[PDB]
Amino acid sequence: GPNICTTRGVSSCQQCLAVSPMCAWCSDEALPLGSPRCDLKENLLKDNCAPESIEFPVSEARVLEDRPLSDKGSGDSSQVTQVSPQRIALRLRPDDSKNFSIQVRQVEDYPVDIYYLMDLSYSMKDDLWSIQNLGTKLATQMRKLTSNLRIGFGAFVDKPVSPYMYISPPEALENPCYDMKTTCLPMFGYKHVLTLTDQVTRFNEEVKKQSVSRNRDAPEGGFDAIMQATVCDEKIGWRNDASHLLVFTTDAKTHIALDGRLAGIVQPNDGQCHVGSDNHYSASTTMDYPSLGLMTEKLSQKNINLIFAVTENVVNLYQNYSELIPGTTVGVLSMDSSNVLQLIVDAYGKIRSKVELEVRDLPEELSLSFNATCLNNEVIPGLKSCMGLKIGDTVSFSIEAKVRGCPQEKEKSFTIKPVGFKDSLIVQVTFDCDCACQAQAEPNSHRCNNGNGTFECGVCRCGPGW
Amino acid sequence: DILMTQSPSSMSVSLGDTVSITCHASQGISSNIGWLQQKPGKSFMGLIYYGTNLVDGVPSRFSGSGSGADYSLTISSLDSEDFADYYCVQYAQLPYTFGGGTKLEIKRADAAPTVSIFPPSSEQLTSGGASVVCFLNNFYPKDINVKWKIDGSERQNGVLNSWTDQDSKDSTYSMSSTLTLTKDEYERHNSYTCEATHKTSTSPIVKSFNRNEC
Amino acid sequence: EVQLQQSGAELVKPGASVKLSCTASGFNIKDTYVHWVKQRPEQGLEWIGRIDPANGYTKYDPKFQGKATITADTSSNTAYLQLSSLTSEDTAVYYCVRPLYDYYAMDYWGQGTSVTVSSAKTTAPSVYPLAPVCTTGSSVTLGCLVKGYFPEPVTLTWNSGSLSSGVHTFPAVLQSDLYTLSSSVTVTSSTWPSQSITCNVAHPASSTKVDKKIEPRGP
Amino acid sequence: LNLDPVQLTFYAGPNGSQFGFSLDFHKDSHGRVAIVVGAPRTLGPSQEETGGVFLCPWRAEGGQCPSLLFDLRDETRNVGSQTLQTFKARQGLGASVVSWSDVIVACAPWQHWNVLEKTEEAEKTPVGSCFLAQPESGRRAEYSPCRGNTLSRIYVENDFSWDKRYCEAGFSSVVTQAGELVLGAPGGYYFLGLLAQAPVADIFSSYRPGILLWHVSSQSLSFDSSNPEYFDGYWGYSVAVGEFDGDLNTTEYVVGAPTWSWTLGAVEILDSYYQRLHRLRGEQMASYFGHSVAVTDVNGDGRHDLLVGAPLYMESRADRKLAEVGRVYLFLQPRGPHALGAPSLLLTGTQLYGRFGSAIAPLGDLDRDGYNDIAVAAPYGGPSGRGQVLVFLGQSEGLRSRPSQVLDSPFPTGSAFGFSLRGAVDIDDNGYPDLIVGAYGANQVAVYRAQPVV
Ligand SMILES: *[C@@H]1O[C@H](CO)[C@@H](O[C@@H]2O[C@H](CO)[C@@H](O[C@@H]3O[C@H](CO)[C@@H](O)[C@H](O[C@H]4O[C@H](CO)[C@@H](O)[C@H](O)[C@@H]4O)[C@@H]3O)[C@H](O)[C@H]2NC(C)=O)[C@H](O)[C@H]1NC(C)=O
Ligand SMILES: *[C@@H]1O[C@H](CO)[C@@H](O[C@@H]2O[C@H](CO)[C@@H](O)[C@H](O)[C@H]2NC(C)=O)[C@H](O)[C@H]1NC(C)=O
Ligand SMILES: CCc1nn2c(=O)cc(N3CCNCC3)nc2s1
Ligand SMILES: *[C@@H]1O[C@H](CO)[C@@H](O)[C@H](O)[C@H]1NC(C)=O
Ligand SMILES: [Ca+2]
Ligand SMILES: [Ca+2]
Ligand SMILES: [Ca+2]
Ligand SMILES: [Ca+2]
Ligand SMILES: [Ca+2]
Ligand SMILES: [Ca+2]
Ligand SMILES: [Mg+2]
Repeated sequence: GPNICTTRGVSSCQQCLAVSPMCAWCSDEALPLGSPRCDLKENLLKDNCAPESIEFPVSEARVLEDRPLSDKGSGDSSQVTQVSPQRIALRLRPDDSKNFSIQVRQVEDYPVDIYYLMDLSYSMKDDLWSIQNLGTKLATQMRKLTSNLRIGFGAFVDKPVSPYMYISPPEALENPCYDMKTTCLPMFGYKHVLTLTDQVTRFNEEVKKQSVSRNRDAPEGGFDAIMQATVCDEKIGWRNDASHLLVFTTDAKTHIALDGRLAGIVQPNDGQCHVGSDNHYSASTTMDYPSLGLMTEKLSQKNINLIFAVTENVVNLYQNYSELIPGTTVGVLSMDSSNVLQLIVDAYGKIRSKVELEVRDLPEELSLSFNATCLNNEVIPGLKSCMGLKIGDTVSFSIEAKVRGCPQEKEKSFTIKPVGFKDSLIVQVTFDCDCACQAQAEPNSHRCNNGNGTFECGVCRCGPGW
Repeated sequence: DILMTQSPSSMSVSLGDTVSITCHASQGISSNIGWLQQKPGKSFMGLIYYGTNLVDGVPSRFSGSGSGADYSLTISSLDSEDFADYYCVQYAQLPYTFGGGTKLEIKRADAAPTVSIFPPSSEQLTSGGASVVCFLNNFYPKDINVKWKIDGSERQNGVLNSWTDQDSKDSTYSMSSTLTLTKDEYERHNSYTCEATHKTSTSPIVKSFNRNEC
Repeated sequence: EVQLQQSGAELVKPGASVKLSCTASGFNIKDTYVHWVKQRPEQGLEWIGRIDPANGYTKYDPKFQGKATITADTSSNTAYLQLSSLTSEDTAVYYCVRPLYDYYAMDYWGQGTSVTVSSAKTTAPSVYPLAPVCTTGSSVTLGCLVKGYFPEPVTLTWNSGSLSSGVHTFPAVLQSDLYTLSSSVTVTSSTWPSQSITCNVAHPASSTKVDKKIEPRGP
Repeated sequence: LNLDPVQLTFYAGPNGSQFGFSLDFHKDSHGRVAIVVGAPRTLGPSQEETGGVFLCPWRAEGGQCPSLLFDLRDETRNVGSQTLQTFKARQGLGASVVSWSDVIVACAPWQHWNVLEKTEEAEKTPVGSCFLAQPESGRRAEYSPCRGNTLSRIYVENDFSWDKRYCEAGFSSVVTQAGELVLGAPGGYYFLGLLAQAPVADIFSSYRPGILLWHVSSQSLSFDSSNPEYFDGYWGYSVAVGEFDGDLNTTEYVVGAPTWSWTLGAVEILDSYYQRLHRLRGEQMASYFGHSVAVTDVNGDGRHDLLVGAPLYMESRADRKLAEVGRVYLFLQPRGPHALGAPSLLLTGTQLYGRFGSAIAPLGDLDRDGYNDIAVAAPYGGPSGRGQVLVFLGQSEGLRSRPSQVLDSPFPTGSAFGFSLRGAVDIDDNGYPDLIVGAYGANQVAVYRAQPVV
């Protein structure tokens, strides 16, 4: 009997398709006295509609690029594949949905950058001693996980400005430890020391020449240093195709945005690099500490995994900051940093135990739903992230795209990318809401009300503008 | 320690005068000086701090000036309450040190002393003592010298002097001198004399008596 | 109203110790430094030392090191000066002092506590009449000698304070651990001896009040 | 609603002076309203920055303003076998200004101080100082409650108790109705923060030039603590006064401590003896809850309400993302002795990094409907990022949740338009209270005149 296609009583081939994805249109010249042109394809063929006259687009998802997942991530040159497929073409007719799949792998033996960013206030003196063979020991343990380790080092205390800095007598400026019975360095905000390198004895030897300084107040200027170590890419030497681990070690509270006003500094942090050829942060005395949100933005843009390696007395604090800077990891640092190697190795594992899909540039009209198949090998519906993974594990997600109506632009494209991954799935969407016979329409047709109308797809349409 | 030399040690002035008390420190004290007032038989009151600043409650007829090592307290139009002792104190350095003080006293016309001499009482003699008393009453100015003579020869040992404050309602000064001897020693001699020397006379005022005789 | 209220006159032996008190009225003693100052008639004014009662830190003139110890009790709003191993030279008037505004100044003074160091046992005064000798004048003067008493003071009057004008009672002076004082009274020649004149010397310390009538010497 | 954003008045200070960092309305003894403006980077005599203050007469056309002159010379005093030293380079004179009666108080929170004694010293530290002026008479005084003459060794030996060396007295300031100056000193007691209060009359009557350390006996300072919840709390970063205990013969203090309890933030309401009556805790760490505080009755019941700014508050957005936009919290005061409760209203910024809630200014009753209103600054807000001030009108249930009016910065990018705000005073005598907005980054102040509602 009369289905939704026919009972709607449509005026054109376009309107016919917009009723339902199961509707089709017949362009045939010789259709009976008054049979309905919009109906099921089964109903049209049985009524003697020509095979070439049927307009009936079907939604589909075909792959364009699906290079296989890499077994090894090093894997030199770095044409490694962690997401399959890489590009597909969706075709969707109005109000219709189509499903497709994506595989994601935490690839084995991927390069790692570890930049060690260390509090060098006076209470970290003993820690400096403990880590003087860390580069060597770290290399040995990371060799098991990767064949492309680079490491580097930077250090911070606080803004070298009163009241954080001691500024009297004159001797105190050159040697803040003068009224104790030792010498330490003049205070410094943040200094870069060793650009990321595979030559790990450079780390040992640089660290052996480092020394502490001394300042007045407990909160330190490490957030300045996190910012600079993040946005000074070229100076720190982060690699395009590597995990980026930024290891922040401290035993103390931290200065935050708006604290700077105590030193007369009101200018907000501009999120730009200000570490020049002398390797010190030159805006330290003129620009405020950065806000969590600015740090988050820059960490995310440069794909840096921040690790708070902090002592027991401030663990709760940094764990609570971690909750406000997603993807940050926290580990408990001993009072002399003697456990920092294992802390770093565990942090790396935790970092690479998650796959979380992110969607960019999804058109307003499109909706997506996700079903996840994680390590267990079974389906968890409504979920776009997997946890508790091991390096080498592969997970997959079923994805359904539903279009609402039909948009103005018939070609758009969006991206599905795991958080922190290089590789992505680009989805090229084409909206199939028009009939092929529209391209062979006939304006000012003698056949349509004596020239007043346009003949397209077998029917007369009232022209522009009536 | 910083020496504070206050000048003058006294001055005889009148109601309505403008007078000045200076104080000299052994080194520069950059105005870290106070001025103090002590009325007769009373405690101290602060007048000035940090060289020029009146203490709350002090009248503006008091004023402080000076710099370096040399400072002045000026008192315009002297009031009757202003006859008192004044001292400087420096607090540039520990220990704090004081001037030796300045006494303001009442100016008046010169007056010679009434000199009276008194031999020992019978009471004292029977107990073994012998005190010869001499009063020098109601004189001005304050500078006076008393001399005791026994049989015409000066005696200095065993003498005890006392001076009154300037008397409130005639502005004169008075003095008491007492020569105390043992009974037996008093009986060795005959003549006992009190000699008062004062600017009112070129020669002294002499008062004598002979033991027993009258 | 700021007021520094000191303890009363002390009267102690050589070798003994004494602790003078200075109590703040109208303010908190921790507010400013509190200084102690020694005054003698001859040597004048001498700064002993100071304390910050808020923390108990002191400074002294090195002349008084050992002798004087300044302390404070913020609870009782009071500062103290203890003097040890007392001697004759410690006999003086002691003042507590604080600044008005200037941290370092010396503006507000207590009324002073008098200390006297002596071995003298409380001794009553011998009171001797002083009639004139040798004569026929118009104005006349008599006297009263108060000798060998301890401690001070002695209130001296004439005819139970009836005769008050024309009188001079001289400041007591110390003579080998005992005090002597004298008074003179002046009147018209007709008055004495026709109208009786008597010296009344009270010495509350020894509970004595001797009455000496001034008689001439064989009229 | 009815501030006029078409015909503004602009006042301007010297380039680089940061004119507009602080401001307030000032009435002279005759009631003529002027504008006092702080310019904390104004050049002093040595061509060092020392700060400066300007006293701007009201003129529709605006323009340049005469200086309110204060002594900018460093001072030395040798006394009590010590050398006392003030240091006015980079002191930030004009980092706060407030007017009360016919007196102006302008503070230099980063003025440094030291005391030398032989080879030892107190340490050269930012004790801060305030300068007081009676412009009509020419009288001048100073108040610097954190100056001391204790040497470094003594603090070390006493475990840094009662350590007022880094006070930054005057960082914030307010004056009670009865004329008691209250200074915020967020560095007080080794960065806990403290408040110092003294009557203005006693500050004038006890000050003399050159003394440097002197007693203001009627002063009252808050207390140190061993509670690590207070450590590095910056208690006194902001300050305000109001009536919160029901007893009209006591004034209560409202004190922002934006880094209290490990950067949670707090605001406390205290009596005048510094005893805590209420504490409001921040909602999100690092949000700087307590950056700004305002006191005004917004709902017409006669009881003062509290507004608190948290300019770095990160709002929750889609896909578990956080966006720094700023937030303002309203707490209505209830009847009787009860607690201030949960917030009555949350206002939240929209522009990323806008710092909504950085300043909050009572406007009085702008639209004249019976309810007091407020202006909230977002100094880097607006679609352009150039800064915005948002007006919220009072009503019987609190404040409206949507602004009645938005004022977009007339200055270029970086001006910090709105960083300082003052309202509730009718400067042109037209019967509607007006708004002044500092833009220190452009060294200018904009005056918005309230007009009849359209
Ligand atoms: C890091 O973040 C954690 C998690 O937010 C935070 O721990 C929390 O601390 C707060 C405040 O110390 C605790 O709040 C308490 O909750 C319990 C409920 O179990 C209540 O009993 C408490 O109420 C009393 O105290 C309040 C004042 O805090 C009063 O308002 C009230 O009247 C009561 O007297 C109180 O609400 C909370 O228990 C923990 N939460 C957890 C999950 O542990 C921690 O402080 C943060 N640490 C750092 C360094 O930032
Ligand atoms: C995710 O899995 C769920 C099942 O848990 C699927 O939802 C159902 O799919 C079946 C397919 O025959 C239907 O009968 C149900 O009506 C569906 N329920 C819904 C859509 O709510 C779903 O197909 C899976 N999604 C993807 C994208 O693969
Ligand atoms: C020399 C290194 C110090 N750090 N430090 C602090 O961080 C806090 C503090 N306080 C907190 C408030 N009560 C006074 C002591 N004292 C000190 S001494
Ligand atoms: C869509 O899902 C079906 C099973 O429901 C599956 O057989 C098919 O392969 C999926 N399509 C794609 C493109 O993965
Ligand atoms: Ca350590
Ligand atoms: Ca620090
Ligand atoms: Ca009250
Ligand atoms: Ca209210
Ligand atoms: Ca209103
Ligand atoms: Ca107006
Ligand atoms: Mg430290």
